Amino acid sequence: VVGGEDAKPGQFPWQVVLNGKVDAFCGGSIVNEKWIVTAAHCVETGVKITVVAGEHNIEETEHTEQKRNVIRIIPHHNYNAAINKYNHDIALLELDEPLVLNSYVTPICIADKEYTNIFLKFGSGYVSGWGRVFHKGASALVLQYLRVPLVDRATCLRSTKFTIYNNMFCAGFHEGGRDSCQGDSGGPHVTEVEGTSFLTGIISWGEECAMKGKYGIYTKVSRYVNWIKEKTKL
Amino acid sequence: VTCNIKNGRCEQFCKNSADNKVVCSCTEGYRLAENQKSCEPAVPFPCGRVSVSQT
Ligand SMILES: Cc1cc2nc([C@@H](CNC(=O)c3c(Cl)cc(-n4cnnc4)cc3Cl)c3ccccc3)[nH]c2cc1C
Ligand code: NA
Repeated sequence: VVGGEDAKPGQFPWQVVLNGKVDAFCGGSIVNEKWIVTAAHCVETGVKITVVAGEHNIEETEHTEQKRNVIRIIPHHNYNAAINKYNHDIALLELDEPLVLNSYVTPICIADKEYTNIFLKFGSGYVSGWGRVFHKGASALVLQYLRVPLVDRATCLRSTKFTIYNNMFCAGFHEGGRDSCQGDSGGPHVTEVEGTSFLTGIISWGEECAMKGKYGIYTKVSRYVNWIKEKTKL
Repeated sequence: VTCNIKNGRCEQFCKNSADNKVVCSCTEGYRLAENQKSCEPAVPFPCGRVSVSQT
């Protein structure tokens, strides 16, 4: 996250970090005690992934961290990386042992399709992650967060040479300086509804992070709500 | 009183019902409150809630 602020501990208790050969290569969100939702491009190879819930400062031990191994990866049935690595960019991770829910490890709410789309239409969401804090710069140590406004589709299409399908949305600022970045992919875009946060997007991709005229591209969660509920039911 | 106007005054979800009334509802782990609009926690750690002191 570029142009964000340090989260306080437990401020985004649904946030998880994915660790592999590199740490904090992607983010994720807690669906329930056994399931994480992330981007499909984060987990497209069959590599071992470590999920850490209750994380705050990725280079300090703080007591609240719960580490789990991923036993099953479910990319969306319409995901096809050979065709497009960033279309239907959503996956579910099944954990080896359930998380212990507490004030630092809490799921994100997921509304039905209609309400997930109404919540996105409020026009302002929070994104969070341990991604880069400058374009081509270092990753964050402390979890970062940022409020991002929804960007209209036409402005969004005019900003990039790549295709933006209707299952994606753009968010960010016309002047640049504030955006998600590499390492934040797979993390949550959430909308606060009278003090309860609902998952409205998955952080997906972009080009020059926070460059004036560019925006962050996100997967619309509303399209996948039924599939998430079906696959993650305990 | 309809779900198009201020979400029927429902905190989370609204459904239009008979005689120009609405029925509010909540996501998993919440209970519809006695005031018929608000959503109260029904489990120890309900989704989407910040419970750690932010002070
Ligand atoms: C907001 C945000 C911005 C990001 N920027 C980067 C990358 C630079 N972007 C690319 O390599 C790229 C390109 Cl050029 C084309 C497509 N693409 C093609 N067809 N559809 C989509 C997709 C990508 Cl990710 C980077 C790499 C290294 C350092 C910094 C940034 N990752 C990001 C993730 C986020 C969440
Ligand atoms: Na830590």
